[PDB]
Amino acid sequence: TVDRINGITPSALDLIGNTPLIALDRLWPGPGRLLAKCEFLNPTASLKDRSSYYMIAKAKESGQLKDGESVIEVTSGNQGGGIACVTAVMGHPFTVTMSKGNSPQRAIMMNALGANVILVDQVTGKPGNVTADDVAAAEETAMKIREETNAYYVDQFNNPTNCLAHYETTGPEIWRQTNGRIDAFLVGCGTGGCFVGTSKFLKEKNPNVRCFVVEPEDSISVSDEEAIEYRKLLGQKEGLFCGFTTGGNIAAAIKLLKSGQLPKDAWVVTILCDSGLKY
Amino acid sequence: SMTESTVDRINGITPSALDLIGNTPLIALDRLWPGPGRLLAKCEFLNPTASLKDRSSYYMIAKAKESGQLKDGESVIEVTSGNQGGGIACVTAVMGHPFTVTMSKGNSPQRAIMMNALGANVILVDQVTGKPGNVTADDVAAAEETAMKIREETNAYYVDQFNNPTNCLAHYETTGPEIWRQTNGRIDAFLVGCGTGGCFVGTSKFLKEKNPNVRCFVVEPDSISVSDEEAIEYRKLLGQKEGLFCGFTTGGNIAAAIKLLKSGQLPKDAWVVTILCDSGLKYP
Ligand SMILES: *Cc1c(COP(=O)(O)O)cnc(C)c1O
Ligand SMILES: *Cc1c(COP(=O)(O)O)cnc(C)c1O
Repeated sequence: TVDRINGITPSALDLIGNTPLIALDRLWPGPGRLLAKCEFLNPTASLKDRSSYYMIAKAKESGQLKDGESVIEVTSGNQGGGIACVTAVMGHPFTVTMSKGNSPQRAIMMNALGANVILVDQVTGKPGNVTADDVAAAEETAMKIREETNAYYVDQFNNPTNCLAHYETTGPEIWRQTNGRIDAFLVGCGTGGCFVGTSKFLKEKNPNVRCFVVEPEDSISVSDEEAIEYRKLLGQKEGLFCGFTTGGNIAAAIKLLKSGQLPKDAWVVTILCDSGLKY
Repeated sequence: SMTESTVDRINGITPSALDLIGNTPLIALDRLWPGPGRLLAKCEFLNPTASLKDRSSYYMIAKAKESGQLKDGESVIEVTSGNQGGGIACVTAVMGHPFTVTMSKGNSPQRAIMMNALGANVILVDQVTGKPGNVTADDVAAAEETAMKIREETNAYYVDQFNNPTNCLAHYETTGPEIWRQTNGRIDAFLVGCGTGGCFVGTSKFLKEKNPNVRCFVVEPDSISVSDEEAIEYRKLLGQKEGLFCGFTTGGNIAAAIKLLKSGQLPKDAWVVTILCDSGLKYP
C-alpha cells in the first residue's frame, strides 16, 4: 500500500523492488524490443536487496532469527551490502567475513551500513587475487564466530527463500509491467535465485516464454570482451552505468534478438543487476 | 517531461533514463529520528546517475533544445569534474548529443569514470599552479580555456551551469512540488546545502508559495552550520540506522536537520524535510 511517487516511503525496506522496467529502444531500435529491470535502483544499488530482504524477513517469520539477534554471512559482493541494509533497518547486528585479498573498496558500503567487516588473512592468494582457499578461510572464520555467538547464518547459496524473492516480486513485476507481452527472459546465475525464481513465475503465466541462463566464459554464452563492449554501449546509448554482469546480460539479449529463434516482434526482458559505481 | 509525464514507473514501462529523473522517494528517517516530530528526505541518490544533478542537467539540456540554442544531434561542452558532468552525460547520451568535458589533471581519475562510461569525451588539462589532489583557481581557468578553444572549432553548446537560470527552475518545478505532494502539505522546515544554490533557491521558493510559514535553512560548513566531524558522524548514522549510504554533503544535511529538530526552535511535532543528495559510492 506504499505510494513511492505521491506519498511517504516508510523505510529503505520500501525502496526494495518495484524497480522500473526500462525500454532500451536506443540501444536496440527494432525489430522487437529489449527491456530491462533497473535493479541498480534498489537502496544498495543491486538486485541483492530482494534476496537479502527475503532471507532476513523469512528467518524472522519462522522464529529462527529473534528480535535484535545477530546475523553472519561470508561475502565480498552485493549480498553483503543488501544484508547490511536490511539488518540496519530491522535492528540486527550484522557480521561479514571476507578475504583480506579483496579490494578495500568491497567493504566500504557494507561498513557504512553498520556491518562488522572481518578481514581474514589470505591462505594461498595475493592482494587482488582471492583464491578458493582464501574464501574457505573466510567461511571457517564465519562458522567459528557463528558457533561462538549463535548468530543466524544467512547461507545465501543454500537458502530456499533466495529464489522465493524473485518468484514473488521480480517475476510478478515483469508480468505486470509488460502487461503479459514477453517472449523471453534471460539473466546470469550467481546463487541462481533471480533466474530460478523469475523464470518459474513467468513460465506459470506463459509456458511459451523462453528463459535463458547467461553463461560467462537454454543458455547464451558471453565473453568478458562482449560484457565490456555492451556495458559501454548501454552507457553511450541509454545513459545507464551498470556492472560487468549487466554488460553480459545485454550482449546475450542482443544475440538472442538477432538469432531469429523468437518471433520478429519479440519483447525480450533482462536485468540491469547493479551500478557500475560498485566497481 | 518530469512535470507533464503519464509514465507509470511502478506498473508500466519506463521509456528512457530521462523518465528515471525526479519523482524520487520521500523517505521517513523514523529510526534515525524516533520523534518527537519527523525527519524526511528526498532520495536524490535514486536518480539514474545517483545524484540530484540529473534534475538540473535535464532542465539545462531540454531548455537549450526548446529555445533553439541546441539543435538535433549538435554537440555540448562543459567544464566539470562533478555530479553535474555525470548528469549532463546521461541526458546527452539518451538525447543523442555528442558531449565533451574538460577537467584538470589535478582531479582524481575516479571523477571521470561515470562521465566516460556514459559516453562523455573527457579532455584532461595540465595543472598550471596546483599538484595532484589540489586543483587551484588557475588549474580550473586552464580547463575553461581548453573548452573555449574546442568550442571555437566545434560550435558546441556551452552548458555554463553557474550562469544558467534553468538550474534553479528545475527545483522550483520538480523538487518543491514533489515534496509538497508527498507530505500532503505537511512541512514546517526545509533545509539543504548550497553549491550552485539551485536546489535551495528553487525548492524554498515553491514551498513558501504553498506555505508562507515554512522555515527554510541553508546548511553551511536563516542558516545552520555543521563541522566536518558532524557531517561524517551523521553520514555513518544514516547508514547504520536507515541502511542508506550517501555522500558527505548528505551527512551535513542530516546533522543540520537533527540539530534543528533538537534546538526547540520549531514546534515539538514539526516535520523537517532535507535531501539525500547522492550515493556514498561516488566517493573513495
Ligand atoms: C547476485 C548477482 C547476480 C546474480 O544473481 P543471483 O540471483 O545470485 O543468481 C548477477 N549480477 C550481480 C552484479 C550480482 O550481484
Ligand atoms: C551540487 C551538489 C549539491 C548542491 O546543489 P546545488 O543545487 O548545486 O546548490 C549538494 N550535494 C551534492 C552531492 C552535489 O553534487
